[PDB]
Amino acid sequence: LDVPSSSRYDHRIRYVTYNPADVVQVDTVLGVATHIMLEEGEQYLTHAFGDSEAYAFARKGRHIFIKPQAELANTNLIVVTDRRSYKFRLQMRNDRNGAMYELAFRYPDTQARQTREANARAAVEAAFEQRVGAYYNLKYMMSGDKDIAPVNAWDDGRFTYFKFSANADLPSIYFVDAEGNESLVPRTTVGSSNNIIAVHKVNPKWMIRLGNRALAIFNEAYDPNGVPNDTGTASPAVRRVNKGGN
Amino acid sequence: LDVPSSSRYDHRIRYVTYNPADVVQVDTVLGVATHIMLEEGEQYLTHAFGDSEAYAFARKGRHIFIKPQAELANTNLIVVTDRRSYKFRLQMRNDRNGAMYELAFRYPDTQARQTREANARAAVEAAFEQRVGAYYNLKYMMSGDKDIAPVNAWDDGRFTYFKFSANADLPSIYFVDAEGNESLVPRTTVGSSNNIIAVHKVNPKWMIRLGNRALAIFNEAYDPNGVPNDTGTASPAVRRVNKGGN
Amino acid sequence: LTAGGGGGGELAEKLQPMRLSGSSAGRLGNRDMLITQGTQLDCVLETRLVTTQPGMTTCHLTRDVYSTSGRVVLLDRGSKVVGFYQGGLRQGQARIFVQWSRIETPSGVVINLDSPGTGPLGEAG
Amino acid sequence: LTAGGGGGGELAEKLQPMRLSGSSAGRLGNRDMLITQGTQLDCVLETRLVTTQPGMTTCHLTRDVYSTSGRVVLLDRGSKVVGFYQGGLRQGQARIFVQWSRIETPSGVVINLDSPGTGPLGEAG
Amino acid sequence: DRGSKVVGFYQGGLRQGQARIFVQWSRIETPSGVVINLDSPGTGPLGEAG
Amino acid sequence: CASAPKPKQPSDFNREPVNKTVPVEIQR
Repeated sequence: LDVPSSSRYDHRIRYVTYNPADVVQVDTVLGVATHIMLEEGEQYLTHAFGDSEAYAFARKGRHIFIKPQAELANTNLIVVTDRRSYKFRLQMRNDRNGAMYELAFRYPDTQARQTREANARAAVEAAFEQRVGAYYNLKYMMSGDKDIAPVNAWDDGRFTYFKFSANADLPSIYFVDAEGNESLVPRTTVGSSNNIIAVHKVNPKWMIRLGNRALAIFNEAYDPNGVPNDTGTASPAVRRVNKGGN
Repeated sequence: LDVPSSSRYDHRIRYVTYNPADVVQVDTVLGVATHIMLEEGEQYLTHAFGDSEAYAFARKGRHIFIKPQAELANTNLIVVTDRRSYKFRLQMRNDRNGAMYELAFRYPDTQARQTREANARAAVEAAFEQRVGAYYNLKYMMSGDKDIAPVNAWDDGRFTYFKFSANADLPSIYFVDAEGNESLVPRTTVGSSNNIIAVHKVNPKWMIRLGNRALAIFNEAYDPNGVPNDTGTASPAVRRVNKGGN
Repeated sequence: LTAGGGGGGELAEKLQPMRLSGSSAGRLGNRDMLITQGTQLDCVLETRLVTTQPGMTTCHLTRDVYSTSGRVVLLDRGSKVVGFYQGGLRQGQARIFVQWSRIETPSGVVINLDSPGTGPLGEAG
Repeated sequence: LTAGGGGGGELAEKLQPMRLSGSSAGRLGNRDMLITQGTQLDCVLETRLVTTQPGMTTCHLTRDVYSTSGRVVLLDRGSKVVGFYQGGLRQGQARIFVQWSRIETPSGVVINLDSPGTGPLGEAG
Repeated sequence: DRGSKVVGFYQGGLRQGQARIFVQWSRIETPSGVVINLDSPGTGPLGEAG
Repeated sequence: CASAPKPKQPSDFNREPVNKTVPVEIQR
């Protein structure tokens, strides 16, 4: 028999932690409405009263209001939703003291969850901003149009970066195979001033185009080996785990 | 219990800061009106009474109205809405004194946010006008149909300005690429008398056209590096934040 | 819980007047954070384009597209724009009309514009 | 056992206004678990393609598909993509249009993407 | 104010023999933010239609 | 007999290193 525990401002607000194998004691005092609040998005199925007429019931979504309406209101409520089955022991109090106005069901499992992913997200963001333990290549040569010339180009072994000054237009970046044909690669833009365009590969030969001006970039320190990406992310500090289960 | 404080102006108007974990001690009297104001845009879900008949309930949106209509009307009001829940201990005062007319709760977060935004706007609407610490170029050649020629042209490193006299038409200004192709550039008219046309770029060669007379502008001190746009605005003193959050 | 004559029809109708309604000037909401019709987006095309089958396009902006007041950067350079066409061509036509459904920014701002695509100088298609 | 006026029609009609609805900027929910429109999935074809009869295709990716934030692998290289085509060609055409149905990461991720197949350079069909 | 911007559309193309195109205009934007949506046909340098 | 023009193929003579200076975000 779980006893609701009151808040430290008033005794009329009480909290109770759920239990599948225990019923809830509610001492209903005369003349008050009691608010029972379900889980967010709890789907209502059915109730059951020890006396339909000793108590007045009204529901909206996950909200319940109960009120004494007959003498000697001492019965039980078994309200069942999709997820569980609440059990309330409705005992009417005689001296109309010690009312409850809302009852709360904190679920320790759900609170434990909510705490977890917040800490996890903080850790993930911290790990990403750590960005330590990498090598950087700068053996890059360029040929052709220099008016689309990036100011710096490099690679961290997984991504290739180009940097353009403030006054130039950001061109399109193209991937060259060994044969000489071009093709598409996904690109993303990063930086304080969006002046770095990053592509998702390291390749010996890059081609840059803008209208009818074409520029070629040679990666002259190509690493066929590269660093394998076991962690499943852009940084070796974070894994990628399967939530979906099944 | 949360017992409000009367206004220094009048005792009939009382304020108390909303706290979900407490009840509101409301002392109604006979023959007076009580006004309850929700937070703006609060969608009413349901309410409940310790007595459906002791008081009378009137709602127009977020305005709630409760009057006694029977003696010994000491019950509780639980109006739950989308945003929060309210608990009033309707205790009737028999001496026809200490009447209350309105209760409006304090939502500290909302008012707190609203206080700061005005400060931000006021500061911004002066930071823009500050506008100090920029380098002005003045090396500009012109050639072509000289009748259209602006009286003064210069650039700040981010925007290029053209000033036309009051007696001249405002021509169309075009951005030139390397090969000589002409392309559009967004433009904005500024200045006290709309005699200054500003373009959103800096470039070596500008082409000015009007009707069928065309003038060419060559920049003689074009800087590839420029000044980076790390603030995200026209100013180095105003930042742009992603308030959309999500 | 809860308590509760007209003859000469030809010159008649050619004299039928034509009335154009009035107009009133409005004002914009906040110029620092709006982009008006007719403002120029200058993106560089990524995907090569063939009109034999209906497909989609893709282009990246090349300039910070400032606000109508010319004070706030509302679309960062390198933003990414998706657009499509259809229907193919008809004889003699040497242009195709392409429509850009959605832009997407580096910082995650997504605004849904439905604008025509133009050549380097604004001509249709 | 159990219980229980209108005149000047042509000059008027050609002067009817075209009023275009405004648009508002939303925002993406999570830029790490989301692939924006227009991102390039660069797979390699498995089966030889003949358009004489309507059938299905199959291709496998060749690069890890990173999230738009560029921080998460969302589709492991070697993921399997099924697609199909139908109807054949009309005279003079030189490309057939294929729709991709589904992608499968070896780790059991299945997502239904419907997007148009493209050539090496993103050209339609 | 001079230097304001005006946006407008056209459609339909031409037919044989015609040598001008009828372009309508829809909106005008002042520098200081005044918008009024005049709907008036556009004219060449000497007012001829289209 | 006539087909799509190939895009401009850049000249292969002016081959220079791209990084005249060490890039900054490397913290170098």
